[PDB]
Amino acid sequence: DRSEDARANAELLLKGDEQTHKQRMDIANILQSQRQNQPSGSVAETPQ
Amino acid sequence: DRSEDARANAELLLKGDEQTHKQRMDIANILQSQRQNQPSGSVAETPQ
Repeated sequence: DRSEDARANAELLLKGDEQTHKQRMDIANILQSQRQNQPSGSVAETPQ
Repeated sequence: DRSEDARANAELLLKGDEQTHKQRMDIANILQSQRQNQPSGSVAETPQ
């Protein structure tokens, strides 16, 4: 059991690992294009 | 087990380490360009 409990342990580390990356990369590109579009809106004007 | 539990221990330290940096650098540059664009919007006017 403790054996498989340790087994469940990397499970948590999976979500951790996996979804940490989720965060990381998601916001990354998010920021990126945001700024690209900022440059877009700097050449002219955002226009609401 | 406790051995591999210690093993899971740096796992947490990984996300910690890794994603701490995520934070750090992300917001860093975030702030940076924000300010660059502030200078952009200071020369003229943000224009909504």
